[PDB]
Amino acid sequence: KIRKIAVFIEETRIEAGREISPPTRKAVAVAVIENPFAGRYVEDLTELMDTGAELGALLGERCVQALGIRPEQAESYGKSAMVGENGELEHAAAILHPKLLVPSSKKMGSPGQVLDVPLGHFDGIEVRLNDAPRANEIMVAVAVTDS
Repeated sequence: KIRKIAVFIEETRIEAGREISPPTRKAVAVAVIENPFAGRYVEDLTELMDTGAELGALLGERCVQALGIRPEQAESYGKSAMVGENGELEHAAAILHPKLLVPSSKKMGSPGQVLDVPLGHFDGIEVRLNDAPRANEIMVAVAVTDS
């Protein structure tokens, strides 16, 4: 149930007043999905763990494709999830449970709020989408840095 996928890349060529050559780069891939447990009180979150496994792989691959690198060339990784208002924080936990240690963060939010994705070699990258996550959604992110 993926409504939107978004990929953000950032290249830094000058930092602390110093020319960074080659530029250092960060990428983050984000998916907006329907939370099957929105509006509900459930204990068995298997369905979100299985969905998270596939998303991590999908978003991790989008990151490396965006940076045009092989996965072994990545310096840092991280992942986060923001649950919409009719979900629970445990839903974000579940979605982040499977392995892609890699830092992760979970938050509750609303459309347009910024999610900070940690980067463990914490540093980080901010992501947002103007219209996500809606109350019945989850916004999941995977980030990778290069160089």
